[PDB]
Amino acid sequence: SKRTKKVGISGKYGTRYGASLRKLVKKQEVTQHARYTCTFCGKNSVRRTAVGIWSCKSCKKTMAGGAYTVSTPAAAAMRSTLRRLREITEA
Amino acid sequence: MKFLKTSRVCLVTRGRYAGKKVVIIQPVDQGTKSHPYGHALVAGIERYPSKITRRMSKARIEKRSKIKPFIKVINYNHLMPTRYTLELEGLKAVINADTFKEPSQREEAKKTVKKVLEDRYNSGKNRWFFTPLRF
Amino acid sequence: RKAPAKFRPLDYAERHGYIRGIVKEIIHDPGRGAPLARVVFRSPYKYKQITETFIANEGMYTGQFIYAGKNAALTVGNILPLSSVPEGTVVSNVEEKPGDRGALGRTSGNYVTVVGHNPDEGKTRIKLPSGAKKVVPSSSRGMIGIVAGGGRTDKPLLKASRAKHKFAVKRNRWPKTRGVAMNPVDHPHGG
Amino acid sequence: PQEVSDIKKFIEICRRKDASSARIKKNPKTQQIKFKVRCQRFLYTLVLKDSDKAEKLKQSLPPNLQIKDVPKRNKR
Amino acid sequence: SIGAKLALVIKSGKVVLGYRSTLKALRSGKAKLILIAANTPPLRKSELEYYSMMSKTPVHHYSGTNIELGTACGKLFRCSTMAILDAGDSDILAD
Amino acid sequence: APTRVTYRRRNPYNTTSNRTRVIKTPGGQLRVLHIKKRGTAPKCGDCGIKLPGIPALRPREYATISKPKKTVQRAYGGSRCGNCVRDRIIRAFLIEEQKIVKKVLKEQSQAEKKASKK
RNA sequence: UCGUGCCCCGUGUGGCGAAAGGGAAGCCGGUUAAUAUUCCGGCACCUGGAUGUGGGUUUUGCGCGGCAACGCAACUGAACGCGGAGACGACGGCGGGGGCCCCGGGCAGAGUUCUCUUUUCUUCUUAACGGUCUAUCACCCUGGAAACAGUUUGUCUGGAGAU
RNA sequence: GCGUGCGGUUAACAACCAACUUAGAACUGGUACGGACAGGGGGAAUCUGACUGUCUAAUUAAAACAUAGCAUUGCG
Ligand SMILES: [Zn+2]
Ligand SMILES: [Zn+2]
Repeated sequence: SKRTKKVGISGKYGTRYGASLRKLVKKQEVTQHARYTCTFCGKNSVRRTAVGIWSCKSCKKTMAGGAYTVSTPAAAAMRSTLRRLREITEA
Repeated sequence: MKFLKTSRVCLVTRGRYAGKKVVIIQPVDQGTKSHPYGHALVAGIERYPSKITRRMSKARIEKRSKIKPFIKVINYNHLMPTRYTLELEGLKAVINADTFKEPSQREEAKKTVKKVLEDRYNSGKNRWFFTPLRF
Repeated sequence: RKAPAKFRPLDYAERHGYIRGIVKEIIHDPGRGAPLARVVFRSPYKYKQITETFIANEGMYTGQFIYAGKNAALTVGNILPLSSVPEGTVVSNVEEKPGDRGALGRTSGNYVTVVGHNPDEGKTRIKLPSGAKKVVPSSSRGMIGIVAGGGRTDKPLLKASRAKHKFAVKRNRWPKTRGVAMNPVDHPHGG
Repeated sequence: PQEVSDIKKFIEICRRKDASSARIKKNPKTQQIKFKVRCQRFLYTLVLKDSDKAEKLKQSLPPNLQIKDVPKRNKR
Repeated sequence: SIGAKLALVIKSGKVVLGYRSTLKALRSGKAKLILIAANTPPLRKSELEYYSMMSKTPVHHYSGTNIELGTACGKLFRCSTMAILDAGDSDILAD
Repeated sequence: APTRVTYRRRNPYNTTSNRTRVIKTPGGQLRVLHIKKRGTAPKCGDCGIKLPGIPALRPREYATISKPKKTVQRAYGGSRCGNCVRDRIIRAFLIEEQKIVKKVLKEQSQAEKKASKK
């Protein structure tokens, strides 16, 4: 049963701080509180412990990540061009 | 094919003898009533011979070349088998299932294992079996 | 805070080959927006091993082997002199001079881009996070990748308490009173 | 304080050199008897059902060891 | 193609899914093929490769994760390593 | 009956070193008893799990108990758990075997290079 | 012993700073006009030192048992190292234990009692220190789970092996 | 008193034990029934500061200050 129309997790803030600010903070709270799939063990147990720190409850691996998501698109693209540059250098 | 046969060298991974090297005297793949799982009767080294340098006396070398053996019924899950083999004629049927049911039979079997292992160590062969694992 | 976030001192192993370390912990440093990584290396001169504290790049994890030296590979978390990387590589904690253990590109989500190399004079042109162009000695080191914790400033603080919690461990002056709200003896803007 | 359950160990304790005194406590409501021997570190108590043989244990006890019966009132 | 071969082995042949059953199959020596997922821990991967080398069993390094290997086997659970004991009507052994 | 109690020491504040529990005496009186902090279970050096078989005491209490109560009869016993010891054994064996394999491969490549040069 | 030397090692520098932080160890009963975990009686503990007896180990020199988790009164261990404890936020509900509160019976004592009230009230206790048998988490063995299962108030767990 | 090989899910039955809530009905006193105590008056609007918070101890508690958000400047 859906209890709110649009505020979602931002409903804890009530009428304070402004609608646009609550909507802006909602994305970060949803991504920072979601559970993620571990790239090491495959279980859905990776959660944030501090800002930029993501640990898996099952295999106990701790990974340096984004502030509110596990990976940032800049770092994913950086990994891609790093692989490209390494292939160019080796070849 | 099967590799857990007689003369197979394994590493014990659990229990009091964890990290020790053993040789399989007898494989019991189908298990028994006492041990209803794939297991093995093995003989191994509890205390390894010490390192021998070129300036030691004969008495000190003889003191440091002593081997303390042990015998064990061990689960297959608590063994890490290796590609090395150790074939000793003196260890043929040195232990069996009811050896472990009587303390004096264990002592006589350990005496035989100690004698055979010390002969093989003094031969200079199979140095990997008599050096301890570092972990 | 326990230790500063610095590279290893530039020694013979980093100057001529590579030395391997293991990442043991990724920890939160109060007052800093980026996580730190505790890495253990061997001492080449004694039996005891040495624990270092690096700024953690994104994608680094516990139990990972990283490599510091001239002959280290081009992988995230490795520490290389700028002459050992190609153009277009982004790096973190870039030394201004070879041996000061890191000066440039240290905060969360930031990096320094290797624009080019001048091998005759042993110089490297780099682009800083502010957009500035700098020339450094080519023996200056850097850690491959982007500093972890990026996107921190996107979330609104939303609360005076959250600002207070941010600046209490940072020692920065908070709250800020406007100079125009003061008397003429307190501020030049006073009155 | 330590319970002794073996009569042989109680006899060796009573023959120890540091056994300074001993006493007999009779609990007739529970029908039991307690032999308490004071040694250096510990007081050792042996608990028995009251019987004739429980009385003759005092004869097997050493003679030089002073043995006293505990009275009904502990006068200060 | 390896997914189609795997589906054929699940339909016709005999497999065991999982680390302990795979090790038991390798110890028995009746295992015909071993499949190891990409994200299997390197220690377990080296252990499985050593067991398969000692039993002379071929090893296929599946490029997917354990989630993908379980989906390829047709299960709703992950699987880091598995053993094919009977090929059935598939030609997965001929490679 | 008087049910209220007092501290028996001169610290009046509810600090972590001022823990009390309520007892009833053979004199029929309600009283406090000052107690120490709870002992902490020793933990594995590799994974951090609580080690089975080891008592949880304050640190100086371990000097009063004998050696077999403070350890497990195994390598790294009382310092690392059995799963971590098994992992150490398997990893050590496999890595030294791989070192032998790599040394064989390097010798073969060196011999091939020497034959090509000669 | 060329007798009046040689070798090894690297880490730096000391002190003050908390009767609420950290920290070796004591409980009960009694006792004074006034002190008491301090006195008395009983029963204990900690730290350090010396050196015996018993028991243990060893002629297979430095214990044995359990597949294992691990157990047992012992059961060698310098340099140099690794690790654990000390040692840690706030808040929420849930479960275990002590003490308090509440209820019923019984013995003993007290009060009420024109009438009623098998009544109303009071004592009925068990310390430190030890022994023994047990107590959520977790870990081990067998085995291999879809017709998915186990399971909390709160949906987490399981082929990386659940029930 | 334990081991198997079975067989059956109407135990949907018996025995014993236990506590506080909730709903419904009749009867009955009444000047009162949250009987003392405890315990929002409410509504239509305007101006004003976003809000929580803070200051003139001993005449001013506020449209003052702070705040999150926004914008500018300097520094490799
Ligand atoms: Zn994981
Ligand atoms: Zn562990």
